[PDB]
Amino acid sequence: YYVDWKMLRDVKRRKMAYEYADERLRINSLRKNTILPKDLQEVADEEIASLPRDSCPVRIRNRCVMTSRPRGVKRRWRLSRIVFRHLADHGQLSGVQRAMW
Amino acid sequence: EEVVIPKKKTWDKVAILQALASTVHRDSTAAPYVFQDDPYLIPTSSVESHSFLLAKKSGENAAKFIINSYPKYFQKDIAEPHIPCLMPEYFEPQIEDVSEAALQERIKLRKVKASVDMFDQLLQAGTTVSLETTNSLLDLLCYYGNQEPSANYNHLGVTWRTKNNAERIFALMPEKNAHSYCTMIRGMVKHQAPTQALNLYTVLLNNRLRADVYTFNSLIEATALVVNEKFEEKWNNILDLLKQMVTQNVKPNLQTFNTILKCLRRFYAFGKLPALQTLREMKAIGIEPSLATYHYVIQLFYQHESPSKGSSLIIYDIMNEVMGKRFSPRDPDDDMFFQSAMRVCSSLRDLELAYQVHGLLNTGDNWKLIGSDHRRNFYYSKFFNLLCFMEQIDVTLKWYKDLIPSVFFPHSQTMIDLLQALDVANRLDMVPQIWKDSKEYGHTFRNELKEEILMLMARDQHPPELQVAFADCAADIKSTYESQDARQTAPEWPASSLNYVAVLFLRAGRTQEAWKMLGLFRKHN
Amino acid sequence: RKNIFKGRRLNIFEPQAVTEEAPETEAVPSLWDIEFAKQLAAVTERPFQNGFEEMIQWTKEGKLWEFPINNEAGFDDDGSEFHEHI
Amino acid sequence: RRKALPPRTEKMAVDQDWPSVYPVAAPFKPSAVPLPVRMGYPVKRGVPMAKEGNLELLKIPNFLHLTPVAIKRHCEALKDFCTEWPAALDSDEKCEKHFPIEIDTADYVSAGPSIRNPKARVVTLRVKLSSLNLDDHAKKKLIKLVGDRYCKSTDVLTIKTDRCPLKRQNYDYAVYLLTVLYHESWKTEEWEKKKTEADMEE
Amino acid sequence: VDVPKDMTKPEITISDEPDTLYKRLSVLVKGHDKAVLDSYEYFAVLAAKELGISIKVHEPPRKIERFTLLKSVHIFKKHRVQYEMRTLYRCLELEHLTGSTADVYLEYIQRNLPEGVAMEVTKTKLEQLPEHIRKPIW
Amino acid sequence: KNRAARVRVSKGDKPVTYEEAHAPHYIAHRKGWLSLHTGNLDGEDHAAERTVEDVFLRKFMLGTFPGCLADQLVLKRRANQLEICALVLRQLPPHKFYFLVGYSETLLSHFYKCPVHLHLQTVPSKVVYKYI
Ligand SMILES: [Mg+2]
Ligand SMILES: [Mg+2]
Repeated sequence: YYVDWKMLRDVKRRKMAYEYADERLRINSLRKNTILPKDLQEVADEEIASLPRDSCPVRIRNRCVMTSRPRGVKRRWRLSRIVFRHLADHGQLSGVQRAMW
Repeated sequence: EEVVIPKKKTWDKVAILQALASTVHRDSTAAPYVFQDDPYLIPTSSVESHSFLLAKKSGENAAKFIINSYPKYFQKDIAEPHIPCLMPEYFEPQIEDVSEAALQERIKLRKVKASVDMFDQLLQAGTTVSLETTNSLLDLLCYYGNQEPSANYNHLGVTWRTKNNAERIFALMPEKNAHSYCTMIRGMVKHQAPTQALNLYTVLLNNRLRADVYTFNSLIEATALVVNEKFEEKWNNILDLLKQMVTQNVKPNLQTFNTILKCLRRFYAFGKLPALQTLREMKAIGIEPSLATYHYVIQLFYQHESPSKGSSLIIYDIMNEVMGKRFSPRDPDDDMFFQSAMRVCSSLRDLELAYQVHGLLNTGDNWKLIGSDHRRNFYYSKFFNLLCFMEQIDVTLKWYKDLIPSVFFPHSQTMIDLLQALDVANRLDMVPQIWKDSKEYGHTFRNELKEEILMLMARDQHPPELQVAFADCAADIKSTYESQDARQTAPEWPASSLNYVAVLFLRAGRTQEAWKMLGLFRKHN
Repeated sequence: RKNIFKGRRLNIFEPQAVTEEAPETEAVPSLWDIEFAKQLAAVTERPFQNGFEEMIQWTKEGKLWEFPINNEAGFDDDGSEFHEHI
Repeated sequence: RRKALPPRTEKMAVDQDWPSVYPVAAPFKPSAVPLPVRMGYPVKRGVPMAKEGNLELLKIPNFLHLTPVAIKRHCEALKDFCTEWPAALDSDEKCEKHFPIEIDTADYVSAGPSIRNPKARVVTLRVKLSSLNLDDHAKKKLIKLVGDRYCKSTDVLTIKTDRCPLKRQNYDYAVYLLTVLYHESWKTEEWEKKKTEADMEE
Repeated sequence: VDVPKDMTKPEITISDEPDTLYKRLSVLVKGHDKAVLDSYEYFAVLAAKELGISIKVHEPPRKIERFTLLKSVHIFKKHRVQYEMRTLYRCLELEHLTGSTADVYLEYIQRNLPEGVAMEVTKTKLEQLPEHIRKPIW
Repeated sequence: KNRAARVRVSKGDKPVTYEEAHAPHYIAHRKGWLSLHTGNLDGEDHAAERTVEDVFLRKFMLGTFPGCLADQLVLKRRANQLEICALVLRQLPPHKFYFLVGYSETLLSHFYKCPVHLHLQTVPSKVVYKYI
């Protein structure tokens, strides 16, 4: 079990995007180029929008891998700010110390 | 040009560590690397070593059982480069369909019941089966006797059975080659059923099919075991097989000669001369004898004979031949040579001979062929006993520290031998340290060792400086009797033990302690 | 006073000058030969006696990396020259 | 119950060789180290804690396996796996004279189950142009063709390749660029005569 | 007294391929604690001197990474707790090193690398002109 | 008042070990980091994977050795091998310790696909630094 239902939906969303990542890239290449005829580009827009909704890179949400807090998450450690302090204050993270200057 | 590019040096990726491994040798005071260095976990006796090491070994099997039971929990891979030795394995047939290709998977996965059931289904299906696959199926069944191998979890008498699937399938074979007969004979001889193997060989001769090297290896052992004729009749049969082997142009291997010498050990007298003839044949053929080959030679010539003139000639010639040689494993019984070699030196009481044997063990990687744990303990048991009286005590103590407890734990009888060496060497000052080491070496509550130490310390009068040291050792010995682990069943205080302890606490300026010892005689009668 | 290696021997087998020219290693492996390899290796192998001995066994088995470290070890990219990528 | 055996420090010899005790990198074992070492901030009136049961002496990466006695013994055994640098290539000036091409490559080592670092595929190739056989016209064309990769002060040409996944492919591609640029600077094509007076470097 | 007699068995097959020459080898170790780097430098210098490498050691300037996080789990944005990651650098240059000597030096250095540090190697391999350039082709 | 990873004063009858007796602002001043690895350097990647594996070992070792664990683990990562240093009380028989040592070494090696080293130091009881 994931920590929350929200986390479970994100896993399905990431999995769906990976399957259609290459197909979207090929189709989106036609749209983002102005040398192809406009008639072909209009057909491309219909096909790219016909793909499943969950297969969108923008819909991917970065949460904490421990508590799944939707915001306040450091990208480098993929941890929420509350969890990051909990591990850092106990000395369990290498090279992390209280800033003093 | 005035510049010359030097040629590169190419080495294996593991040889760099071996160069550093040469500089570092074994440590005298260090426990074996397999066990933890923590004192609470350091084994204290040879009994603990078997219990501790096997407990860790069971842990690996216990963990691997979980890995194989639930493969889906270890399919994730983050190893770069890939390590195929850590991925979970599979034992169930990956293909559940009935086909020849799926049948081969079950044979290679050490599955016997699945293979035989699927083979019957294939035969009923009418699809043809390759002869080599049929021979491969027979080999798996013959080796285990149509049974399963030893798995983690699901002697006397002939193990071979007349009503066996091996004979049934062999008859059903449409075409039978030389290999089919060869693998059938070996299984029969292995399972203590040589009567059927010899009969099959007669049919093999009628088929004009040559036998391989391994077939003659089993036949020689089979002929001697089938009947109980005299040596002369057996030797004629043995020579008959060799003559037949030359006719088919078959070159015997190292194991062919080794099994002959082992079987000749029964003839402890009549087989001495024939054993030498086989050994000279090995040199002429080109097969270099291994450690196991000399192991059977020395034991055959070594019997309970007072002169042992012949045995002395045997060992002396061998040691010069083996001197300055590194031996690679070439026989399953190579590990029993070192223990057997030390047995000969024990009777001959030749310290110089033992050093040559011990010097050979320390050359290169020959130390890995010492044997099992009890073989290693026994090998050092006889060797260390020889180091006591055959050499000066000054060098004996050096060997005592190095070999014990780093290599092996001393036995109670071995401790007695060390005490005898000290008494002969007129050195009783090391007795208190011996007792302290004895408790560490699992000899805390050995009745045999306690009596010897007490008798030696109180045998004669000593100067007060030495007497106090004996009294301090005696007090520790007295404490051991008080806290014996045998008190649950029966606590026993020997009559001699009480006497020497009471005498010991007299001359050490411990007259007050002597008064308490007076009342122990009447209490214990 | 006589060496055990000098004396009468069995002359039935002629002294072979050379072994087989072409061993049949690229064929069906006999079960007994594989069993012989297991028996010979099991007796030879002993529990690790030093840290260095544990390193070399792991290195051959693939547990440890092959020093010096190259980041492209084990990945030759299908053995393709730069032309298939340019 | 089970008791605690005395530490081997008592049995340790005075003149025993240390590296035999620690052949490889191992954590600080209090029983295996004869040195009485105390660390940690002391109490207001007290002394720092002992070496037994102290985590502070366990976190530190010890250097007991790299003692100077062991270093000399370790390095001396490794001297077999070496070959001497040629004596004629002593001055760095002669190295340029006999070898005009230097190639920069990088390897990265990090703690983890993986070694794949995408930054290890870079190959830097530097060639001194004064050691080549360019003509007056060919050299001027090469500078105008390679762009900013040529330094006008040090007269060095730097080629960097990153598209190839592997360092060997980049190395083969890097040398491919160097040779194709040399063979092209000598091709005085017909349109080259259409030079403008404002494009002349001198 | 009892020691394993001749327990050394390495092989060094000298092939016919010319060895690779490196103009200059650079090693840059990075870590969090100066004390480990100070001792590691001493180990590397001592081994390098014995092999006869004539190395030079310099300390690159350090850099400090800082980031700020909220203190409480709800409101109270006027109170912050800051953190700091310090990476200390140390560079060891190797000049006039052969390919055969480079391999053993690096692997010996890499195997004894402390767990709290990592390093990057910049090898300046030198070689002659390519065949097409050296061989006169217009 | 700050409360992160602190033990409050309650008379003088509660023992405290060295790790728990120092406030978090003493990190890199009086006590070091319990884990050391390359992930949190300046220009090094692969930092999140190390963190999650570190947390799992904090939960696995604590449950594998119930009650007999003295204090926090120490994790060292060299090359591709993982070293775990632990302090364990004299609670289980030595037979069980080797069983768990073998069980832990094999299971973690086949889960993280990397060699694992597990070194143990045994103490009679929890080491006390202040109070008591
Ligand atoms: Mg919840
Ligand atoms: Mg977003």
